[PDB]
Amino acid sequence: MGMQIFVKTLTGKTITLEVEPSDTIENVKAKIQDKEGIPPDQQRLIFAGKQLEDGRTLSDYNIQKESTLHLVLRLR
Amino acid sequence: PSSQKALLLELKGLQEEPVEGFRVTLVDEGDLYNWEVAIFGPPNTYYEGGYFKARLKFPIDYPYSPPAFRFLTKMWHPNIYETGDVCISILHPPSERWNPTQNVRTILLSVISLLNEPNTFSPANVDASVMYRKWKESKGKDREYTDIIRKQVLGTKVDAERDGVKVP
Ligand SMILES: COCC(=O)N[C@@H](Cc1ccc(-c2cc(Cl)cc(Cl)c2)cc1)[C@H](O)[C@@H](O)C(=O)O
Repeated sequence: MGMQIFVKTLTGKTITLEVEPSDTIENVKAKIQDKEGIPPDQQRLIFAGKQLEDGRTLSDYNIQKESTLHLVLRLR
Repeated sequence: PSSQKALLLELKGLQEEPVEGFRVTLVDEGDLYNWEVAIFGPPNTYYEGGYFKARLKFPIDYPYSPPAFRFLTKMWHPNIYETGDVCISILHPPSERWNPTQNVRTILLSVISLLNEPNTFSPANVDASVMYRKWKESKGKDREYTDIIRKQVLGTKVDAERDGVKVP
C-alpha cells in the first residue's frame, strides 16, 4: 500500500522505490533492475546487518514505511 | 598528505552516519592509520547478543592501496584466517576489487555480506567451509557449525563486561 522505501547504492545514490508489504525480495530486485539494469542474481539487500532472502517478504522482516535498504553486489 | 585528510573525512562521516552494528574509533586519537571496530551480532541470527572486535590498518598511500582488516576476536568462518585476517576480494589488488574510489563504508558493508553469505568457492579456511556447506546442504539438521558459533558469541560477554560495553 502506497509506501515508498529507499535503497542506497555503494556510490551514495539513493534509489526510491514504490512497494507493498506483500512484495518479495525477489521482486524488489526486479524493481531495481528496472531502474539500474543490475541483474537480480548479483543483487544483495542489507537491513540491520541482515542480507534479505528471496522468497521472504518485506512484512516478514517487518520493514516498515520508508526504511532504507543497502545494496551490495555478488557474482558468486 | 592526502591520506590523513581522506581518513579524517571518512571517520567523521562514519561517526555521523554509522553502519548498523559497527562502531568506529581510533586506537589512539592522533593516529588515523589504525582504527578499532566494535561489531554487534544482529538479533535472530546465531550471532545474537554477541560483541566482536576488529582492527583496521591503513597504508601511507590510502586510498591507492587497500588497508588490512583483522579480527581481534577469534572467529570461525570460511573466509577468516587463523590470525583473524579477512580474505575479501575488495581488499586485494568488479566493485569487488580495490581501486582509489573505494572506501571504508564500502568495506564494512562488504564484510556484512560476507558474514551473511560466505565465499565457499575460494575459502581461506576450508574446514569451516566444509562444515558450513554441510550445515547448509542438511537444511539445519546438522548443528556442528552453529554450536561453535553460539559458544564464541557466549564467550564475548566476558569481553563486553571487561570493556564496560552494554550490548543492545
Ligand atoms: C551459519 O549461520 C550463522 C548465522 O547466524 N547466519 C545467519 C545470517 C547472518 C546474519 C548476520 C550476520 C552478522 C551481521 C553483522 Cl552486522 C555482524 C555479525 Cl557478527 C554477523 C551473520 C550471519 C542466518 O540467518 C542463520 O541465523 C539462519 O537463520 O540460518
